[PDB]
Amino acid sequence: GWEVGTWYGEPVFKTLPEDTLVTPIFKEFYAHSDWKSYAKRAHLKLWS
Amino acid sequence: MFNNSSKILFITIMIIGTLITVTSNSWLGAWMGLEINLLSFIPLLSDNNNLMSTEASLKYFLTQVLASTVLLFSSILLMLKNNMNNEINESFTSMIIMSALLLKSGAAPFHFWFPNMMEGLTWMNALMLMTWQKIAPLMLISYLNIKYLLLISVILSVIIGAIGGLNQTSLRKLMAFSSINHLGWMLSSLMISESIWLIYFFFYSFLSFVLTFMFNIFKLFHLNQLFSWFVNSKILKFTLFMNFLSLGGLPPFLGFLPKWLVIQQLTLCNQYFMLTLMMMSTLITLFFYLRICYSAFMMNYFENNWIMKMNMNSINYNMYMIMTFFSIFGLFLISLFYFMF
Amino acid sequence: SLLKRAWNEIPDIVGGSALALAGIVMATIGVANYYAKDGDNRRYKLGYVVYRHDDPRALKVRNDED
Amino acid sequence: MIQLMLYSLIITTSIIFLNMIHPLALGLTLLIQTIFVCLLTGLMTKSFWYSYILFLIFLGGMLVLFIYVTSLASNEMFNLSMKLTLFSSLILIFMLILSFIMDKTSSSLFLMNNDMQSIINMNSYFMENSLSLNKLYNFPTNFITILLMNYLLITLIVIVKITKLFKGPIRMM
Amino acid sequence: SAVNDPLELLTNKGTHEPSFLSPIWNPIACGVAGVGAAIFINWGFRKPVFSGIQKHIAFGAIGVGAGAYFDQKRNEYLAKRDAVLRHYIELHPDDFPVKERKTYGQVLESWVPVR
Amino acid sequence: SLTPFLRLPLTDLTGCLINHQTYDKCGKFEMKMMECFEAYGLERGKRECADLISDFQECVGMQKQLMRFHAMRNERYKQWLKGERKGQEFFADPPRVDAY
Amino acid sequence: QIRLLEDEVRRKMSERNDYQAYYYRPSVAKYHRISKEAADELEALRGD
Amino acid sequence: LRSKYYDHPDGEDAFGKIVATNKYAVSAGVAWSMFDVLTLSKPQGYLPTLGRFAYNTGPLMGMATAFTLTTLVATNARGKDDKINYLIGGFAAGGVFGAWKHNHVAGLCAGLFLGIAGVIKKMSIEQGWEFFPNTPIKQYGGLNIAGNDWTIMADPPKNWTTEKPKE
Amino acid sequence: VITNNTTLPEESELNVQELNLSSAALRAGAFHLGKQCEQANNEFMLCRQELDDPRACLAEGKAVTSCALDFFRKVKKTCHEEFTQYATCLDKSSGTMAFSHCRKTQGVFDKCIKDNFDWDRPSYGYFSRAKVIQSAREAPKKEEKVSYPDATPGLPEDYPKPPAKYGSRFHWLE
Amino acid sequence: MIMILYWSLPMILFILGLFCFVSNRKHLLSMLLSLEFIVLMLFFMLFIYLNMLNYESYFSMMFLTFSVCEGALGLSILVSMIRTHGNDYFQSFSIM
Repeated sequence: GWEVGTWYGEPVFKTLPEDTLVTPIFKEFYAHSDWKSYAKRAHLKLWS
Repeated sequence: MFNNSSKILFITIMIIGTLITVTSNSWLGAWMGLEINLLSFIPLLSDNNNLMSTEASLKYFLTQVLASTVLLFSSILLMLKNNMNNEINESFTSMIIMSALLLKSGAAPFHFWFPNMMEGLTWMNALMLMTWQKIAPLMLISYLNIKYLLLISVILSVIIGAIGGLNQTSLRKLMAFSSINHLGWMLSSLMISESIWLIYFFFYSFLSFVLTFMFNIFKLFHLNQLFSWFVNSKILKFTLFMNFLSLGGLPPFLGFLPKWLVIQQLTLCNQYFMLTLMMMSTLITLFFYLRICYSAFMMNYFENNWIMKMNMNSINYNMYMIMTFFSIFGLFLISLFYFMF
Repeated sequence: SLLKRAWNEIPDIVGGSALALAGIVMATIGVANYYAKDGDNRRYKLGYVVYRHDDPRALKVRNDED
Repeated sequence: MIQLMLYSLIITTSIIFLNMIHPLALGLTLLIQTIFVCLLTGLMTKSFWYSYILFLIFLGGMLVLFIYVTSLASNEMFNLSMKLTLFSSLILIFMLILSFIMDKTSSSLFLMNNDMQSIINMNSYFMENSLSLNKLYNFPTNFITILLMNYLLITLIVIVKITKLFKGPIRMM
Repeated sequence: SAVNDPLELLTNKGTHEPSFLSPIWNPIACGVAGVGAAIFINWGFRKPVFSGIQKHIAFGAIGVGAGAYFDQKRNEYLAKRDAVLRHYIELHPDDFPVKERKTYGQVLESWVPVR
Repeated sequence: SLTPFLRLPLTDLTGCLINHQTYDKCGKFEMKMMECFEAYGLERGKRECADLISDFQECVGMQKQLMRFHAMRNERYKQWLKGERKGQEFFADPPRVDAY
Repeated sequence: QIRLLEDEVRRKMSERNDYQAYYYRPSVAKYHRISKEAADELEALRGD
Repeated sequence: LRSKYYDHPDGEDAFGKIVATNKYAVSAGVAWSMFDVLTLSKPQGYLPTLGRFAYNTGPLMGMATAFTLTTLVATNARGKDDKINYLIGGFAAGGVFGAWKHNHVAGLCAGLFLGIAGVIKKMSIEQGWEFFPNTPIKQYGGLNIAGNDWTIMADPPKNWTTEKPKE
Repeated sequence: VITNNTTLPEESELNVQELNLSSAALRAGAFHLGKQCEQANNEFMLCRQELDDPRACLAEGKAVTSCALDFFRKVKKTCHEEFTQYATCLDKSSGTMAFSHCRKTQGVFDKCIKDNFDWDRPSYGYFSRAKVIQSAREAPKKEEKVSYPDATPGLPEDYPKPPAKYGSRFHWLE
Repeated sequence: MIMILYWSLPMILFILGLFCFVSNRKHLLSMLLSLEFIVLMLFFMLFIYLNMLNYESYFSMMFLTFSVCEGALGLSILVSMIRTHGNDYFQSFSIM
């Protein structure tokens, strides 16, 4: 029953107005990406 | 507040510590107040003239440290899942907070430390522990709304608090088991309201405030000492001990009015079965109170005869006699009180 | 007297407290001077601050030279 | 990545810590862990300011308890536990193996590092710890700091009264 | 009247006359309590019970003053309490609907034949 | 948030201890919700704040989104371990570093 | 009649907590919008 | 695994009832057993410690099962689900108590303690009242709970209006 | 959080000529660049603050990048040599790209740009000030107040409080 | 679950702290050793929660101040222990 942008049809924000864009989480922004790309931005401070 | 200017401070900082807890609008703020309260009591409690007193300063510290530690553990966990100081529907994470608070106050299942630390306290110390230290813990439990966990503590509190007390002869240890029972009544009164609890607590502290002075003024620590205790007028000694009956909640005296209002509200809320176990178990509590009255109600005794005289402090006795008078005739003043309606 | 005893026994706490007392004084001058200049409204702002011409703050823009 | 290996070590050192008996064995175990927890906390934060503070605070407590350990529990014994060394080493390598074959985008903590923040976040371009520590000294939360001050000073009166310095030194008579 | 209107039931009319002991029982009760309390103190100290009447008058006077003050506040609390109930009734006329008063003619309940 | 019974002036001391009102993505979300608590009171508020509480919790706790994320990752791995994916095309193209 | 009504009324208040008499817990949001004020005050000061 | 005792009529779903009662038999047994092995008996060794768990819990399971079987057996045999059934049930568990305690009298008398206990429980089920009901009246303040506030900090302006909204 | 019904602009629209110019090159022209694209910048940055929807400021953003690219075409046309020396110096003089080191070469550029376009380097603190503009978007955010007609009512002070009927009504009216 | 992937490890560590605080070791100091072990873990969780807030980590200082005082007070009581019993062994205390 997966619906894109919701948890099985349950909107993740009920009160928000219509077409109210919300910046997703960092992890969710990288949900379809390798660990390499993720680490290339999150660990720039620490340098690996 | 008995010896030095320093003792004056620790008493006040105890008041501030308790107030911070019960005026705090979040768990974290509440927890801080407990830490303030912790170190305000220990120096008051520790005296090196007694090998026993330092042991008392220990058992309390280890218990309270663990309680606050586990209390903070759950509070962080509670708002890790809800993100609010309040839980919409009570669950296990709220139970854990309740368990710590009960241990913080020595309710039945976790009361063991409480009598076992009463051997090495002065009477004035026991009063601070018995009455004031139970304010902050019990007052936070009013926020949590678990029934069965709270209900279980009541049933065990009245039972363990009574049966344990039959076997003691040390008055300090006896009062501890007596206090555990009255604690049971509070928690029962706490699942129904607070205004009853606020009323009931004030009366409970009042009676304990009285009985502590009588032992404190005449430095009695064992049952035998009661029989050996010398008083000019056996009528006077007979009347002083009539406070125990009020502590037993007999209706002719003031000490029943608190018990009475807790039944007129528990019954109103249909908690009939609880009252049966509680009120029935209070009889056993009423029993060993009478064992103390053996030294007063009979009123001609075989007593040691190297004393003809009573040496007593005035101001304590002066305030004690006033408090005792209401403890016997305080019933007709229920008309005045307007906090139950 | 007192002054002499300390000045002979622990001169550092006297000299140190002398400069400590200096701190409170010239802290009281600077703090009062700060609100004598309305220094809450600072001519250089951290971040990119943009106001609308009608906003109340737009009136209070501190007008300086450099 | 090292976050998972930090997870393994903190777990490993905790297992052994449950089994220490000698007070100094406890202390060495604790000191090692205070390093890791300090390291781990700064990973999930905008700065390591608190790791520095925490590390500094605990090291003060580390020295003092050695002074009392060396006065109270001086004469005690160690026992190498071949069960323990194998068990920790067994799980440790086992845990380290998982961290190599873990979907370690999933294991990373969602807390927003400084770089994890957006580029638009104007408040992230100031000094490393300006805003976070700010309202520790602004109305109304400043009074909490003030409340600590009395609490700390009042504590300072508690220790001397509990301690009763004048009645002698401390020995394990 | 045949109607059962809860708001009518709460609302006062001034018909009731408070008993004679009502406006004086709390003062007089506290006054006697204060004196009696002072009587213990002398007895506790084995002093003549009526010695030092100064303390009796103070405790008696303090008792009356406290009694009158708290009695004054009591009526405000009772007056406010009913005011709350009357206001709450008005806000929810549906939850406290007017009911008709049955009489025994239109009911048939049981009886207990002792035999 | 809890309601002290006492509410003496001391509560002013510790009231503002932990909040979301200082430069937070959920500052506006909480103000609405908690406002509604003030309007309806605590106990009744828990029954009228269904949306506001859920939104605020899904803004801070973020469980609702993190628990979407794993469904995507797990369902990506499940497909591959079933052979439905391939090694060469396991992941999508990564985002640009200068983004988000 | 009055103590069987007054008792009944109290039950309705407790059933829904919809009155500020006894069965209502004042939930104050005052402090948070004090914090919001303080944040706004400090927003202006930022800069040098 | 989660069966409730009264989910069905009295003479029904035996396997459902036994699980429900044995649930409370085990829980109470372990709860008391934890105190017994630490505070009172204090056995030594990992094996004997189980004996205390078995000793305090085992027969306490036998009691619950006995009550269900006897109560269930009586319900069908007599042809009616009445109070005497639970009274008949109680004496069974009492009998097991004596066998547990090796005492003829202890089992007999404890059956009566248990016998009247069951009777009252049936009374509750048949009349329609509860032992620990949810409180119908829960008081969270005095009369002036919304009035008595002592805080000093000025509450900044409001952001919600009780008035009907304007548009 | 993004769902189908959420409207994102199509890819072609987001495409636009970009700077792709390194940091040191950007910092070189910062002071002269700022004086020119301030109108676009403030218009863009103003909406982004009041309105926090990236797709809403899409139109303004294209203006900002166009102005930046417009400026460098001029620099490419005239002072190409000078600008490269200033940028090279600014890049290779310190790890921070501080202006305090390269004052000399900076002067060379500033004289080139003021002889070819009569522009002036703004004062050091020119861009750190608050910049008040005339909003062309002309849609400053509105203001509203939530309404709860169903709020838990309380007893109003105007309510009259007569004596209670039969007093306390406790047991024996006490 | 979220709580298992992110908050399990600190909690499991916390309970192991408590099980140290209750195990039978001769010296009282063994309690103090395990005391600040638990505090170290409490800090770790509290620091998880405070960072879910963007800028609220300042409260870490508040927690640390109370951490040392309970340790400092815990150490003072031990000193008072010595100068009445002569030693800090648990088995030396009256069992009541």
